[PDB]
Amino acid sequence: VSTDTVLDIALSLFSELGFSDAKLEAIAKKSGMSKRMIHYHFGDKRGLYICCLEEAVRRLRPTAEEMYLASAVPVEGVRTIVEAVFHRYVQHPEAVRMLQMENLHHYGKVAEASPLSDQSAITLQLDRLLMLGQDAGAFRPGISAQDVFTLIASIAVFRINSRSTTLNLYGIDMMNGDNTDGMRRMAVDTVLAFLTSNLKSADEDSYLSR
Amino acid sequence: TEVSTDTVLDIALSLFSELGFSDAKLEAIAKKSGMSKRMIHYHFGDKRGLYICCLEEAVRRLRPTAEEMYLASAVPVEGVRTIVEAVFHRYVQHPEAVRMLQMENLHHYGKVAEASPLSDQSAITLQLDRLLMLGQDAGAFRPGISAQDVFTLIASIAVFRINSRSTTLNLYGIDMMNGDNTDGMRRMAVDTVLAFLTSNLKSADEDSYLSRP
Repeated sequence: VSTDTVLDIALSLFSELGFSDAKLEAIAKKSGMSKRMIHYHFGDKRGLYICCLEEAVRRLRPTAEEMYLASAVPVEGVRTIVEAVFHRYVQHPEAVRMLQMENLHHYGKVAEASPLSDQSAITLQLDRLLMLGQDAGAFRPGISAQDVFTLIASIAVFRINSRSTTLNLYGIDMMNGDNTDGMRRMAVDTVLAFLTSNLKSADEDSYLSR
Repeated sequence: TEVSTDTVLDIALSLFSELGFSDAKLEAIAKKSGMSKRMIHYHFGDKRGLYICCLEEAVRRLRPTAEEMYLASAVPVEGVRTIVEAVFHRYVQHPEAVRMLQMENLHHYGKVAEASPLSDQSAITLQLDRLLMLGQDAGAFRPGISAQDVFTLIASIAVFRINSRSTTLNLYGIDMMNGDNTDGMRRMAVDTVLAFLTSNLKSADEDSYLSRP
């Protein structure tokens, strides 16, 4: 068994049962790696749990290869970024539930802790793209790469997270084929309309600040 | 001096949204509420009965009233702005109701997806469908967007601020729940919805983004 194999089995259990119910013996039985050797690479159970959160962030982060586009047109460039990001959320729902587990029960108290990953990658490629479109007169000022990413993540995560309550209240399964395509369309059309809007906005240079 | 059904429902909703169904104990709810564990079983039946009553309460706390839904200025754009800000405000005022519903969406304690609806949300949908219909005929809004599409877009932003606050603060150093960012998330919800409805960009021949068979 490899380090990536144990990390995959552990991520699935933590995203389904939580930190309390997911047992190391159950992970050792499925992974094939002894509980003693799991402690050697990942450390204690909380050490393995934080590795799963770092993996969850990594699984949801698109590569520069997945976001490359020859077409200089900033509109089609942003479309590629949105669809690339959204696709990873569709392919990794276990990574989404993994991060949502931490956001509900703060098992790792991650908010006041060391960053899980260096996300200066997808932000830099998007900031440059928004900068080119703004000077070309294609996009309006006041929107940062972090604002665009938050808008994409909000839609991509809501599909997986609020699936059960939406299906109960409105009879809509956001995770079926048709609705997974519709949520992608909503993410693309919402972002592009937001960037190319002629409506009057606040004198603020960003929606989210740090 | 006597505890009420609404009082026990409030204490129970807070524990379930923080600790979950497993850790939140009836003895802890009885100690805070003042109502005996025996009398809590009399009104709510069992612990799962009390849990489902908390989910039903969580939905009505995030449902804006008809008074908040009434648009004063008869403008399609300003009318939608009032709906977006009214919905977003209830999410800001009731983060415990948001975590309550997210508890069910993660661990399906009440298997709510294949169960009786928690609340009749058809009244809020019928009013927004009328406002989008008036704006579409007035040439203000584009076709292909339903009230359910608009509500999903508002909820996505309003919920993300709460349910993804800790990871965002760790990865990007941004507290979406602080004053400045709570205003920015509201601005994003308003500007995003209005831009989406008034977009001149080419869209699919589909009459809705989300569908229901």
